[PDB]
Amino acid sequence: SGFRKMAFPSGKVEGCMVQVTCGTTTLNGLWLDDTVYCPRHVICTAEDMLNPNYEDLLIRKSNHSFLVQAGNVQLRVIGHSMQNCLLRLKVDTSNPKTPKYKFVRIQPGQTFSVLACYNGSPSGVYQCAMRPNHTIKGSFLNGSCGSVGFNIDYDCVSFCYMHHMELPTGVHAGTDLEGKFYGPFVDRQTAQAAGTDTTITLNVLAWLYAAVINGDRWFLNRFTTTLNDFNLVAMKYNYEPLTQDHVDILGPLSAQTGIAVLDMCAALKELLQNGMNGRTILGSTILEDEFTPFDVVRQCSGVTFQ
Amino acid sequence: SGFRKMAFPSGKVEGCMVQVTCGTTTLNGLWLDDTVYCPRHVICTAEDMLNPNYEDLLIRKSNHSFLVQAGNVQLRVIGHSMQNCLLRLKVDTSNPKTPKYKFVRIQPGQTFSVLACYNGSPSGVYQCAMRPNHTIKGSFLNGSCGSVGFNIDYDCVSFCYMHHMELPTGVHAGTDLEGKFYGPFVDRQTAQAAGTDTTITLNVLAWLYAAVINGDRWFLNRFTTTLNDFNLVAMKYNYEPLTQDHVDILGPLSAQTGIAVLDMCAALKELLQNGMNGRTILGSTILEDEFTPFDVVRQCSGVTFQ
Ligand SMILES: *[C@@H](CC(=O)OCC)[C@H](C[C@@H]1CCNC1=O)NC(=O)[C@H](Cc1ccccc1)NC(=O)OCc1ccccc1
Ligand SMILES: *[C@@H](CC(=O)OCC)[C@H](C[C@@H]1CCNC1=O)NC(=O)[C@H](Cc1ccccc1)NC(=O)OCc1ccccc1
Repeated sequence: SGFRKMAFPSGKVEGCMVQVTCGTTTLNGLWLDDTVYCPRHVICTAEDMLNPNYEDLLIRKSNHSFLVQAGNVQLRVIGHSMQNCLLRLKVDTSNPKTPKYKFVRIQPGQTFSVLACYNGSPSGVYQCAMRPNHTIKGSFLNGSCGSVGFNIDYDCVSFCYMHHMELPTGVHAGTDLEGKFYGPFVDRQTAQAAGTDTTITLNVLAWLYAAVINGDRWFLNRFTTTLNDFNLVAMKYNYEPLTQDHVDILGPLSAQTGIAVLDMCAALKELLQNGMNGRTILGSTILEDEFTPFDVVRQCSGVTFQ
Repeated sequence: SGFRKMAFPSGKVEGCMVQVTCGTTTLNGLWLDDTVYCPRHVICTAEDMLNPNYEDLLIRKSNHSFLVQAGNVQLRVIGHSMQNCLLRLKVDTSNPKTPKYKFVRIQPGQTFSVLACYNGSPSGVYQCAMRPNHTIKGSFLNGSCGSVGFNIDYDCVSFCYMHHMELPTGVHAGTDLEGKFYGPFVDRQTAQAAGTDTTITLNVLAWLYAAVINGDRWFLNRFTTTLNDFNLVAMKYNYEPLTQDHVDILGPLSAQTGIAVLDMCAALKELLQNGMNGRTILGSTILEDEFTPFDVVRQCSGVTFQ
């Protein structure tokens, strides 16, 4: 029993973190095989950041412009190239600790583990959802750029995030491991701000199922809803519209609990309209939206506490 | 910016997890140097668990009664001994991945990272507080026993918890790495239940400081309180009495924010009495008590957003 925001074990990622320095700027890099990946803004100074031309800044650098440090060992850079908003630095040594890995672009609403890192040294690990507005509610300070997000499937690490910036609301923006930003953000100084966010309806439903699996049914009701009538309520409460695809995704959880998806939707509608009346669900006084259906199946018992 | 429940990177611990089997019972062990630590209940069957005599059960075992598996490698057991509620199994191989480590008995209110493990294979990591009633609100299923809790200081792992049982309320109980239970619990079947819990006042105060460091002051007020008058309110709301020692511990956070501890106590008193009026603190609608003053200093900027 229990239900916690749970990250993946970080060991396979820790063995990949290095320090990258260009001029007076130091940040984190990701060392896989003989390549080090890092944010291209490592080549910028404070004043470059307003209007940097990365092509022009980079052509002025040699390989020996870059210092890469893995633990106490210096890795010699033997090639470099820009890929979107990242740099790919070729080094003289293949990382002996390279795990089986993939690069994946995660979708909004999906979750991943973040390994916060400073000066090539991992400091902490926590779980994040990719918000509908393409930001994450992370926890990052100066020096954290190049910290990565990932999931682990079997023993394969799926890297999905590299950290680049903080927005005015204190939320975080970054790229996939091909250097493409999540959301409309750019690695320069603009008045850029997070768009309006929405609650991840599919995740809220998954977590209600988690609560039933773990033995709690207080919030259920005798009613059902149509998808469309549910969505009229969702619009009112700034929830994402529910789709048939989301309904299908919830099949396994529905089957394990014996609660039809649209019946669970009716329960959610009532919670939205009436509140929780001083009660909790899985220890929470609010409706949680940062666990996916996958996260629920991963963590909960496969046997419902009936 | 941001503030998350953050675990320590788990890599140094992952390299220590193994599988221990006795008869048909398999659970996790912790392999350090040439010793494997695991819950002594590995030697019990289902029916033993009501009234087990561990001395009598253990004397009936040889070294080859125990199978230890590290990844795909079998470790031969060459000695065994009981220490309180754990077994210490001597093996033929020293763990090459043994980190610098200590065994520590953590105190109530303090936090640690848990590496949930099944069949010797780490599955997830999350942060827990040791509750005043000596339980943790973990997330554990069958097969999770022998999973460990830990903190990391520099590169030294301080192991502080090994998992043994779940109580009727769905919370968790276990031992330190000397095999002594936290709380009055025993590794047998009794009607044992978690005692009444209390909110960790020192942690709530620390987190209010975290909120000010991160830029939010909405909940402060023009008032002060005496320690004793604060404590009359704390009793009413099932909060731990605040002590002068707790006041002293909050010195650094007070200094960084310019808010005297007893002034922060007045703010807390008002929040308890009036509620939060639909507002949030660090994203939370409730008063959070699972971050210590140490956790706040670890994660927050050393510069207050004034
Ligand atoms: C990572 C690099 C860094 O530390 O550079 C020196 C400040 C850093 C992460 C950022 C720092 C505080 N919290 C975070 O998540 N990124 C930046 O500082 C980033 C550089 C950049 C990127 C894209 C566009 C423009 C600039 N700048 C940035 O995030 O600006 C907002 C900010 C900066 C510091 C504190 C709060 C907010
Ligand atoms: C670890 C060992 C195990 O899996 O044994 C087979 C069930 C397990 C952890 C426990 C399982 C569900 N959630 C957990 O945290 N511990 C036990 O099962 C433990 C053995 C024990 C220890 C001390 C005293 C008596 C028995 N028994 C236990 O926790 O009983 C309560 C329980 C068991 C299963 C599900 C829910 C509650």
